[PDB]
Amino acid sequence: ADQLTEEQIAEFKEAFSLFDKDGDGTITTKELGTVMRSLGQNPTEAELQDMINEVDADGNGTIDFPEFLTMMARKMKDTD
Amino acid sequence: RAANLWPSPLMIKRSKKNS
Ligand SMILES: [Ca+2]
Ligand SMILES: [Ca+2]
Repeated sequence: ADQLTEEQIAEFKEAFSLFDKDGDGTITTKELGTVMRSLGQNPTEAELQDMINEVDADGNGTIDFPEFLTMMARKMKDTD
Repeated sequence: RAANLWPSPLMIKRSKKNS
């Protein structure tokens, strides 16, 4: 079977390699804003707060591997 | 939504992975 895949999963691990620079392997307000900051201007703290609150359903503002595995997989049927 | 604004930076990551 397709036991040894490592096709798409290789790109998930890349997130904790290109997105985070602290060596934590988690997505917080810091990594969420740093990319936008050098992509299309950084929003206000309030806007950033709401953004991480709109993703972190656990209530800590941090996404680990187990969370990321579901976050970057449960795509909606509608595209923005 | 964050679930879209998250995929966006990831798309940038994909671009970096290519570049
Ligand atoms: Ca970090
Ligand atoms: Ca979380």
